[PDB]
Amino acid sequence: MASINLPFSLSGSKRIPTSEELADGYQCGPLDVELDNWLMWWLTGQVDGVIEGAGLTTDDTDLARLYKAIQSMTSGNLRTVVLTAASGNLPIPSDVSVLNWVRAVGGGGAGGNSNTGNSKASGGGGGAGFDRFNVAVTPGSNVPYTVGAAGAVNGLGAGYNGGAGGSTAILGTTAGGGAGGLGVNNNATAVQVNGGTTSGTTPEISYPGGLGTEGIVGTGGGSVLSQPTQRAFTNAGNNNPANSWGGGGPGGSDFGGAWQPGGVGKQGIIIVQYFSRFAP
Amino acid sequence: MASINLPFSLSGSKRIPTSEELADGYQCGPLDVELDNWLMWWLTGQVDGVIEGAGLTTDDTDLARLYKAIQSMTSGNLRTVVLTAASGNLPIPSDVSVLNWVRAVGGGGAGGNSNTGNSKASGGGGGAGFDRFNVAVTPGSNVPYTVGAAGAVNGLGAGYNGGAGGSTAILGTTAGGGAGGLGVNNNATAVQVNGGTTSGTTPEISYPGGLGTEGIVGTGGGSVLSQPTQRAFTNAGNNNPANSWGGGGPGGSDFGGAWQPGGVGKQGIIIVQYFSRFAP
Amino acid sequence: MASINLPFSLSGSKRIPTSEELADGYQCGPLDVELDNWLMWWLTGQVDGVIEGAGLTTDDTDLARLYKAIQSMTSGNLRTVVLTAASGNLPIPSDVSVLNWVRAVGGGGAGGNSNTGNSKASGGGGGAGFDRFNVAVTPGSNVPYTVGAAGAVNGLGAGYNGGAGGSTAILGTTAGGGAGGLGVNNNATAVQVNGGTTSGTTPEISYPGGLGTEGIVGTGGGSVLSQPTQRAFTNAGNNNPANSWGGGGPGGSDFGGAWQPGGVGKQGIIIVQYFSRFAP
Repeated sequence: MASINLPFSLSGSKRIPTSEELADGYQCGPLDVELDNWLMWWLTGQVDGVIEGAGLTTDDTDLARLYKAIQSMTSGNLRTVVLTAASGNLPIPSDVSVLNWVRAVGGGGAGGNSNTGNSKASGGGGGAGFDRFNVAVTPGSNVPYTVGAAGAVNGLGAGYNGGAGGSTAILGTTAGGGAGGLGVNNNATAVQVNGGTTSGTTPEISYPGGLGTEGIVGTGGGSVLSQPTQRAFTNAGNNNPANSWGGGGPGGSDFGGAWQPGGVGKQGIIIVQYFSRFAP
Repeated sequence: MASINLPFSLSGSKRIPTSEELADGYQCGPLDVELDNWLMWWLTGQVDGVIEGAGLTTDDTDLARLYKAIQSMTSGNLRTVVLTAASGNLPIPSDVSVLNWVRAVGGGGAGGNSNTGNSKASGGGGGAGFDRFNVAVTPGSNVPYTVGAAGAVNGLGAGYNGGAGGSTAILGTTAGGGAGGLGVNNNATAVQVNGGTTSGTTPEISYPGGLGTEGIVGTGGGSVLSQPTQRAFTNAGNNNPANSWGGGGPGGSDFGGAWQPGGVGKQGIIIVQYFSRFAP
Repeated sequence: MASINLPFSLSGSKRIPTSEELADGYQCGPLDVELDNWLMWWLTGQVDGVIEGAGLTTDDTDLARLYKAIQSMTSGNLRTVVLTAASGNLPIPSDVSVLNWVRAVGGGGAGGNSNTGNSKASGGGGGAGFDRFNVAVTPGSNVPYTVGAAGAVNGLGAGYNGGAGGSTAILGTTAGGGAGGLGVNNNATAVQVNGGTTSGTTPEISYPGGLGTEGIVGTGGGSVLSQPTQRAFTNAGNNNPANSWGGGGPGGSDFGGAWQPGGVGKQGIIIVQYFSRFAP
């Protein structure tokens, strides 16, 4: 039989080793069951606690138990979580006390709208990202996370600035989403659109999102996961979106009497990691 | 007196303890070494199993063994293996049961070719990439790994498409490589080609490769580790290559009769991390 | 009475059991104090060392100590130290022998200066980076870390080479810094400037810094942390800097007879993680 459930004494009139029991091991008097009972129960109960603390069973014959289940504790049980819903409640398992390598990225911003003239429109900036380590969390439920929504594009026509991306926040740290691009009419160069920032509790490392350009190059800023995206000279509004999460669309271009609606900025995501024995 | 080799019983007439001896302590009657032999053999076997799990010699007087080799089990014994050969196998040591943070990058293609005209060529695409955390791996010999090839250059002459990029695959997940840039004649600008693509089993986090340009800006799309690289305005064919793994070619410009084949993208790599007491 | 001064014997006439005593269990002879002292002392002292080396206090009846305080050794006590001082020493705690994922990035270089003319100045290179995992050090003091100084803009006048940023180096590995931009006069544009490179003890992974353009594109230097930054087309010389550490100035700009000095090169930083009960 594998399972043993082995705290030995289990409330058997136990007794801590007194000062004389610590200056030297035992005494010339009789060896009482009371003290040896604790001297066995404490050791075996902590052994059992380590074994079963990683969702394992204490086998009497294995004698290894995944190297005291430490391999399951350290190497295994690493259950990463990626968050994509607009807003929800992140569950905390019972035994989890620390979240490690929490990464967040603000949503990027869509680019500007360009008409059939001569000058080009601007691309939206990229959202910001940060990493925090050794994040203390309480058992139960985590603070409801919020993510940065994808950069909305106003397809009502050319010359209308793109919508800015949403700002994500979790564990008391807010990642400002990238600002949307600026749409201008002919013979007009838009302004260099600033990207997102990090606000709130200072992260260990912060990545300010790439900021959008005027429109001569028209590249959308990236993020931790996203890279700059370049414009595409097309006459059918192919409007290739941001490459990855947090990036900003390249925006509209201007060539051959065609109007580009503008690039699309991808939303932001939340990454949290923790070692638990339960269902992630 | 460092090495002790201390499992106590080692076939010394062991026995499973009774249910009552787990409910209550030792019976007050005559002692039974048949029981205490197993009771102490189990504990010492667990402890020296922890000691050997990190490849440390069990000691009697040290009483720490670097926190029972746990300090060398979590912080130490961290092995990083960089796979670069296009064909090979990953030797998984015996004491490895789960592989975590399997960083993989695909190789990016090279840029196109432009003749002695006015219009430039498309920059090479970038290879995709992904990260998988806590991958289940059985001890022994792993399924052979495949890393992508570098960005081939069709150095035959101008006006020809660049070489395609090589894809990488490992553990049932494939990170496709970025297609090479298109070759162009004079008085015509290239059309951008998409970058790397994620395929196979769904990774926990994927980094799509930065795609190329039509040619006017002519940046070489980056990757997980590589950032975009612009072209070079030199008539000597300097055409500097991508910065790092997964990058693409900046492409060949077209000014003053320049025969620029463009840059050459390097190949992707696979980075894994596991915990072992053997050599990396 | 939480803490106990827990290791049981403490000079209580300990004698190691013989090899014959290790081959079998308890012998038919009478109970000897010198065996039952050591054979409990080693187990209980190993457990006490594990508990007290994790920064947790021994308890009598807790029976868990937060699962042997291993969570304080796997996830807890995960200490992150980022260095942003210009120069100085990096202290190593008394129990720290290995640092996890030592991350460094080279300093960035600002771009060149542009006068009032059709041509634009060239940008500055970006610092290089490298990650070293499972680096071995000694408890005590470490080599004085040398971060790269931020690349200051060269405001000496029109067409002057930009200021270069320092290179970073720590623990036998030196990452090249981002060279400054090249300053040229109107009706003329310089050539690309190379970025930093990884030198010293070749790490597991190296991030070569993003190099600037000839000047037509004028993108900022890139790095693993800092994204390339574009130039500002403004009449007041807004000189947008690099977003994060290691980036480079996008170089001097000009349109319609403007004088823009160009962006400023950001500095390099050092990131390390180690495990220790001592707060950083």
